[PDB]
Amino acid sequence: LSSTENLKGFIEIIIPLLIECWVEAVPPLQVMQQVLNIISLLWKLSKTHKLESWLRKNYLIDFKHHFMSRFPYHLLLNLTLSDIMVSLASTLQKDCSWIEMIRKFVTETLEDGSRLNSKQLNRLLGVSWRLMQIQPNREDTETLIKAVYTLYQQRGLILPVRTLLLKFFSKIYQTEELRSKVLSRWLAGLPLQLAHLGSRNPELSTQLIDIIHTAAARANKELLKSLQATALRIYDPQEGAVVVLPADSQQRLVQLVYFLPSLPADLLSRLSRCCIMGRLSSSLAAMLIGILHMRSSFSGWKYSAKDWLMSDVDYFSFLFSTLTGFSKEELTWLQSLRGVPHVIQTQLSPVLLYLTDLDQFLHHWDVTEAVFHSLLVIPARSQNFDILQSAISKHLVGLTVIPDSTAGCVFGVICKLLDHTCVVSETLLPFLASCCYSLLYFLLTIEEAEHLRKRDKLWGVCVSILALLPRVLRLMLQSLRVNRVGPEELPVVGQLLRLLLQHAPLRTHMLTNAILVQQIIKNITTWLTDLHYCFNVYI
Amino acid sequence: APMEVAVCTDSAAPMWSCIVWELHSGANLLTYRGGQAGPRGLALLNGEYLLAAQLGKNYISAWELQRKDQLQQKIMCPGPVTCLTASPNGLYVLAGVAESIHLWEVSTGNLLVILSRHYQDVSCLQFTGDSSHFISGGKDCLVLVWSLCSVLQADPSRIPAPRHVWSHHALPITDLHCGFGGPLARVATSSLDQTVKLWEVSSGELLLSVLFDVSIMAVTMDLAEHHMFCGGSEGSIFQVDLFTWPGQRERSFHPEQDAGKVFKGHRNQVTCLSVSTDGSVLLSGSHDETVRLWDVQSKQCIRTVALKGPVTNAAILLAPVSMLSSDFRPSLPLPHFNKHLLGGLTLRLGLHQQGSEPSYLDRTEQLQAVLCSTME
Repeated sequence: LSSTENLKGFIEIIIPLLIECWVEAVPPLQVMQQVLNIISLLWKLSKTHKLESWLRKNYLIDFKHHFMSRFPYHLLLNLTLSDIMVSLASTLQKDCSWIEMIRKFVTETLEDGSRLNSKQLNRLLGVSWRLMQIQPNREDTETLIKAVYTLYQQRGLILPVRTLLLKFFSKIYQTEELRSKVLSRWLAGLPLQLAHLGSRNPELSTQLIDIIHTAAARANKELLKSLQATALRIYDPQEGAVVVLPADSQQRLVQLVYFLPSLPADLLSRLSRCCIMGRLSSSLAAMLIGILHMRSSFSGWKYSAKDWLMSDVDYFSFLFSTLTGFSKEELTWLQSLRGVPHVIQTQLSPVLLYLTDLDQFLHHWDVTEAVFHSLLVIPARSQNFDILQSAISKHLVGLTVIPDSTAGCVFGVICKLLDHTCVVSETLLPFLASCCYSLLYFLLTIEEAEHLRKRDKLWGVCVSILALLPRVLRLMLQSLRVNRVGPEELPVVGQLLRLLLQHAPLRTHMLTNAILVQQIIKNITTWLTDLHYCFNVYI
Repeated sequence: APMEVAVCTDSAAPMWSCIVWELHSGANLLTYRGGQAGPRGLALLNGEYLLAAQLGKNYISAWELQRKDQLQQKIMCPGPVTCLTASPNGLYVLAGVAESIHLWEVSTGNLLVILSRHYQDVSCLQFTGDSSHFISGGKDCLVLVWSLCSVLQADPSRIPAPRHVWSHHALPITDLHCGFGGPLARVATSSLDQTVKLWEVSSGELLLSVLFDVSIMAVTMDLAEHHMFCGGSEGSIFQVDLFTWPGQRERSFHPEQDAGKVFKGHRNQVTCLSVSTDGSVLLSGSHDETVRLWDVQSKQCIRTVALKGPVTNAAILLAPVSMLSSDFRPSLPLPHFNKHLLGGLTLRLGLHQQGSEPSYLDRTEQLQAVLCSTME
């Protein structure tokens, strides 16, 4: 039967004979059923329009009445008959009778199907799909959708059946582009399932996020409500659905933030805490900031009041809390500890510097470029600079120990947002001077094998902030008393002075305060030979 | 030699609203006074009327090309107008209201159809370079390819459907560029997900999926499809080379070279791009209140014309006879554009034979034949 004609030549030969056997079957129990099987066998063997229409128009008379079986008469006997009968375009009006009773039969078996195996259940699902396809009227399909949903909601089903049902539904949703209450009620229960399915079934979660994204792309109002309700749980730093899934399904679930209706303070904070830490990759940290900027109030568009809910203050809080990213609890605990071979101590600057591992510093320096760009576009630079200064004077100046990442990031923000109209406050300068001196001491005294690559960036930041603002340099030079400093720090201050002398841009703001340079030098005597000669530099 | 202009508009409009300045001289040619324009909301109609949308408000202004003042005709729509586009021939004016795709007719002035398939706003609207297909895309991550034949002669009870449904993006669309041709053209849709895809309008298949680093907000292509200048959300104007063709379908920019294929000099988004005719100067708007010309062959700036406020619309045209002449009274007045859904064509005859006059030799031969016939 390999050839089309050989199969076709066989077609007219056998089937009339099984009809003869069909009459002989009923005027055991297999007889008719095996006749039912081989027909579908060869029908499937067909898979064409002309041949299928030929079979239709030639065997309608037999199939209408002679091929009927005992519907009441474990169910495959009627299932195969229904399959072939449906398998027999635009003939619904001439066939509505058996279409209706076959729909009744399929609904009846769908309603009470619990012990059914996977194969004939898949066959029945395909039969129902073909039934709804051949009858594209919503009212008729509502009852079938309700039956299949009640099957979906039964108290405990095996995983393959659940996957097949979800695939069929997906293939019943991802075709609307080509608003049933029963269809939309199952959609609302998807975010809860996604939140509960943490890491057990990554593939099912991928299917769930795909269908959720597709539905949210159409503003299905019965889904966005549940999405907003469960946004707290699904977006969680410690454990949730953004950090535990593989790198693939955590891209769609961060791109989904655009379609989220409302972003209050709670969600914004627990989403900043998701992107500050090392749980989320640095590559997928600029995307989140870009989305939050495009959903902000300074993008350039205006839309519904409920969305675009970046009400200025919350946006600035998020931006600051990701610029100086560290939670309050861990920062306070870090403040609690005092005395480790990990924190640089200085008796001249009353600010210590907690040291961070290289990976954390690299992530916090690769995530801060997006913050720089987002805070650079803001119109009326004076107002946002004032907001940043208020945030610094509220959360940072009172701190005793600051991380080696914030000490560079805040300096970068200050040196990148500075312009003519910007004015630095008077209660902030001592903190900057102390932090700058502590940073310089840290750069000078670098004696593990890991904390050496984070040197050029810090030196560049320090020299830039020193050059841009001369008042911090004057304050640091003034706060360079040597009477209290012991002999242990005697060479490091001289080395710092020599290095500051060597660098060229820190000259015009430096030679103005020349008396303090010599005053420290004489007190040092009461490595030094190079410093004495180095006052006059290429002149 | 031809003359190339550069129409520019600003979103603040203190004094002017649409300044037209010469490309290689920088001098003004025509200015216009009226309400603020709208993003993707400028379209010259038949080379005579400069229709423009309105920012936020729901209506469309209309300036005669040789007139500094607004006309008293205002196209009105039942909702906030988002984008506008006039067909290249000039017969049809097509605009997008919220999610609808309201379509007009310039000749009679009727409102033929109101198509409606997008699930959210429509934020880009382009016409294929022969006015046979028009591509529409919106904030629902969908790009549809309609057809001017099927959506015009469809029954009132047939609810016309798009020819192609392109759904591959995961974020709202931002810009399109339908090249020359017709049923053989190519589209260059770009979304917010950091991708720029080049589709085919004949069969409806993907061809390219370049993935950038920052969100793309504007795409333009050379008229012969040699370069694909994709804008950025940070200022850079990335450039893809379609004739080198490494040989795959899903490329990535960093493996596709860098620092020698990126225009730089902008400090904010670039929601405007257009390449000149010969393909040697590129005009790009921005949100940092600057419209500057580039030097695509050498990736250098030429001039940095600075507008006021964000730049909404900016493009390079081939100056018609309208702007060169000084009076050019329009051939036909703009009709009364209806706002409700529905023979009587209004047109000037004797235009299908313009220039088909007898030649000198033909008239001389006819005269000689008449003389010879009279002699006999």
